[PDB]
Amino acid sequence: IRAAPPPLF
Amino acid sequence: IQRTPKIQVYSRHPAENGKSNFLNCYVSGFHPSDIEVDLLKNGERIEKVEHSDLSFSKDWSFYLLYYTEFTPTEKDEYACRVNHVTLSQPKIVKWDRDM
Amino acid sequence: GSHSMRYFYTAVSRPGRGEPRFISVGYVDDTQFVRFDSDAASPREEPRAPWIEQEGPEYWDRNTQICKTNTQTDRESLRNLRGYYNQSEAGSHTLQWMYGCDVGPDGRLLRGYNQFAYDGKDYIALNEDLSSWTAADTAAQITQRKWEAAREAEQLRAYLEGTCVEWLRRHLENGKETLQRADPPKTHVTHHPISDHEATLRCWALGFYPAEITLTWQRDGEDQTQDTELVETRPAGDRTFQKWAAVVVPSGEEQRYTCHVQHEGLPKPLTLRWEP
Repeated sequence: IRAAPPPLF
Repeated sequence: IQRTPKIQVYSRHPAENGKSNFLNCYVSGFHPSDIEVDLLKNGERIEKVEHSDLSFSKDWSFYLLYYTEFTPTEKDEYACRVNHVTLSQPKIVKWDRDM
Repeated sequence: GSHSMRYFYTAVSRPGRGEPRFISVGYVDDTQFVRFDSDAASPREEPRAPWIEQEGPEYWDRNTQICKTNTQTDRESLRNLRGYYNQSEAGSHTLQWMYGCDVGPDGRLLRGYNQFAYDGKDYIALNEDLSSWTAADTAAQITQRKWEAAREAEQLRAYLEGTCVEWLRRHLENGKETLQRADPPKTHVTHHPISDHEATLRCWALGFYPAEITLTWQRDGEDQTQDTELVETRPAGDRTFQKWAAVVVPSGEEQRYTCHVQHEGLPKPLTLRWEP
């Protein structure tokens, strides 16, 4: 499974 | 900030006139990702051409395989024509069955 | 052997032509297994290898939702990034993400990766410790400070040590007929006269998997590094790869030259000569 999206830059 | 495409044109299997094969144009080492690639038979655009999904190498440069079924002959000439922001005019690389 | 699972993300802005395109692909070793494209008629995580198709609806839906959320985060972060570099809203920009895990023969974590580039240049990377960050410039330092405040490294470490390795091991078992099969190169040397006094000897490796290979020419047993033309390893389109190395040799000297091939699929390295 993919990782969660990172926080906003 | 921009990296120009490397281009290889070649077949999936060693070429044998009259036998069906795949014609490949591999573009790689380029940035940005926007690129146009045509495969040519006797100077004309081949209509049915597919390509791989956009991915990139460890150095972040992009690569794509463009391909089509073809049956090479003695006299039919094949080539890959590439345009990219780094190029002032399209680059044409002719297929050479020994490369 | 050792194995890897890697996901690759590319987001590309296109002002005046809609929202940034988001495309992402997943690999195990040199085999692609999924794609997602925001420009697809119906964007969803799609199978790109046969062995992944057995995964249930839950797999497909969860990865689809992840990619949809990531499409939105990448788009907002592209707006942040433009500001970090004082850039106008008029030009196109690229954000790339790679993460994944390497495991040894025994299935254990060798190392994890999580890193980003903006306009083709390294921006920020999780260190090998899976705990601290390296920022390439003062803009990335802004992002680092945010991610440190959010303790984002800790979430990444859990993913890379746990989920990533666990799913890689699963993929390797489901795809064991292909992912755990090395196909050795088929090798031969060709000879191409250039002139009355020189010819090219080209050593070919064809039909091999995985892509990693070493092809070298020696002359009287000395490596010809500076005098060898070595093309980039290229995909054949049938999962396998191709490569050649070529050397320009004085006429009559061909037998002094030997080609040496190493690949995981070979018991021992091969040495070849031109065979007239």
